[PDB]
Amino acid sequence: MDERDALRISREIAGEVRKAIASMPLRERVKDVGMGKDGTPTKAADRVAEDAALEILRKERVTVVTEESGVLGEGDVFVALDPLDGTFNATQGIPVYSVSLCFSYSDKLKDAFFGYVYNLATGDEYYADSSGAYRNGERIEVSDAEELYCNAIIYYPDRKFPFERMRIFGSAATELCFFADGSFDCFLDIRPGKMLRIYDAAAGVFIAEKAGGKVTELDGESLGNKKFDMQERLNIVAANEKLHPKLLELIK
Amino acid sequence: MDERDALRISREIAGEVRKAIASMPLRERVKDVGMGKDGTPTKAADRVAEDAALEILRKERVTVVTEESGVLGEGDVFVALDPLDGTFNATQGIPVYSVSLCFSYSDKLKDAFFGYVYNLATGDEYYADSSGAYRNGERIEVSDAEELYCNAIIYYPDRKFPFERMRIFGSAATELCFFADGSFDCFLDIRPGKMLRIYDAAAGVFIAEKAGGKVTELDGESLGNKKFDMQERLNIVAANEKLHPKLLELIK
Ligand SMILES: N[C@@H](CCC(=O)O)C(=O)O
Ligand SMILES: N[C@@H](CCC(=O)O)C(=O)O
Ligand SMILES: N[C@@H](CCC(=O)O)C(=O)O
Ligand SMILES: N[C@@H](CCC(=O)O)C(=O)O
Ligand SMILES: [Mg+2]
Ligand SMILES: [Mg+2]
Ligand SMILES: [Mg+2]
Ligand SMILES: [Mg+2]
Repeated sequence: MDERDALRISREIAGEVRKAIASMPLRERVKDVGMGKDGTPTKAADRVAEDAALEILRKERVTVVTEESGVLGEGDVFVALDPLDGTFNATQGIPVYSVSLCFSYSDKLKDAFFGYVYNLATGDEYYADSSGAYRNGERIEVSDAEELYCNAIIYYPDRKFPFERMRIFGSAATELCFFADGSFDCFLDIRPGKMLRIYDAAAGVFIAEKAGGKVTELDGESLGNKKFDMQERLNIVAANEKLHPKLLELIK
Repeated sequence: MDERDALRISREIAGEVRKAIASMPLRERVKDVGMGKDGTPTKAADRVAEDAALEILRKERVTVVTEESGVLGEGDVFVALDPLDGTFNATQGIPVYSVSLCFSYSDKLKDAFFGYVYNLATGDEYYADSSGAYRNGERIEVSDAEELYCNAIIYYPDRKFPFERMRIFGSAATELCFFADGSFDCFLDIRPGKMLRIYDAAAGVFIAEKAGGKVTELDGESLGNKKFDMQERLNIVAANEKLHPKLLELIK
């Protein structure tokens, strides 16, 4: 498989998932229909998303690692799938929720060759391949903010901070893209519990780096060795090269 | 003027403001074109919104209190107008920004008879009148959550909190409506600076109360005497009547 296949596949998936969710009323979306392999409830909105995405992905030779159904398939190409990221928003009809896909040539993030995040409520399309990073067909890049007085997405603020704005939109995959396109100056998930799973962050990290951002773990460590498995967990500190080390200091 | 006139007027305004913003590219939206009477800069997105709104409102016998141009007109009916609430989101193409209108028979919020918040990115319509509170024509009401382990919109978290979720979307008028329709269990603006202006909150507070929520200042004082002027500022604690006192305690 190559980055063209992955774009094609991701778009087909985006199409079907969007259709499926859009036809499900909010009262159905919000129903708890099962337990996911990740250890959190699967809502009806999650199940329909994942079913639609897997219908397409299983026709391919990949190992899929996805939130509700866990690990599936046997291909040498690994795909990290969040069939619905921002499920709470989707259940409330709040326009920030996405399907997220990251394709890698091994079970480690350093081998990612394609990343794709699609806002299911608005139609906004983010992806990145070897040619750069895109939002709705147009090249994007991270902001050049250097001061701590910047616009931050942060999970979660638990002390006074120097930021100009703090926002928390409820979909990490999309919010990483809000960072990737310059909307926000940084994305921080510093929750001590280390809550992000590989399928939450992977596409967002790949897109953000291709947009020029520096994206690391809590302590500046590379994310390259994060595994595409259900056990993997992440903290993220992401910002342009100038701002990144300042934030690392700040959150010490 | 009555509540039906206000619905009509608000819808006409929503239509034109939506048109005006939609046709304006993000690179133009974000331009700083002037200073607002509020004391914050006026973005070109703000200006085109306010102009479209005032074109319609001036044709009415009202006193308008609006962010960019301040206090206008002479009528006995006061209208608090945020022509564009969530301007930052609108400049980045993040789908949470709104026009907000609150109509009152005096210059105090206790005399409000109509409130209206319209998401310019999605077309979502919130309003409340004597018949109740609505979202896209459907009656809404606040959530029945009783525990501090709830879903919270809070500006800004600065300590450890017991919430299940914390979100900050960047449009106070809309976020009060997220509270009003039950999507979130509470809305909290407890920023010590007391930042919210009357046009940010008025419509949201009226809609939230009509939806059954309890909405007060920091200390539980009624918001009834808040003035429709440029000097007015607000903190807000809003939740159902069961949860509300617990939150008052939590931040005490
Ligand atoms: N909304 C599109 C997503 C991909 C695209 O065509 O840009 C679809 O129907 O698949
Ligand atoms: N129309 C978009 C999403 C829905 C919308 O337009 O709001 C799409 O085809 O994906
Ligand atoms: N007020 C909405 C339309 C609602 C309606 O008239 O049914 C708009 O013009 O943006
Ligand atoms: N502002 C457009 C958004 C388009 C859409 O989300 O369908 C509306 O009237 O709804
Ligand atoms: Mg789950
Ligand atoms: Mg999910
Ligand atoms: Mg201003
Ligand atoms: Mg404004």
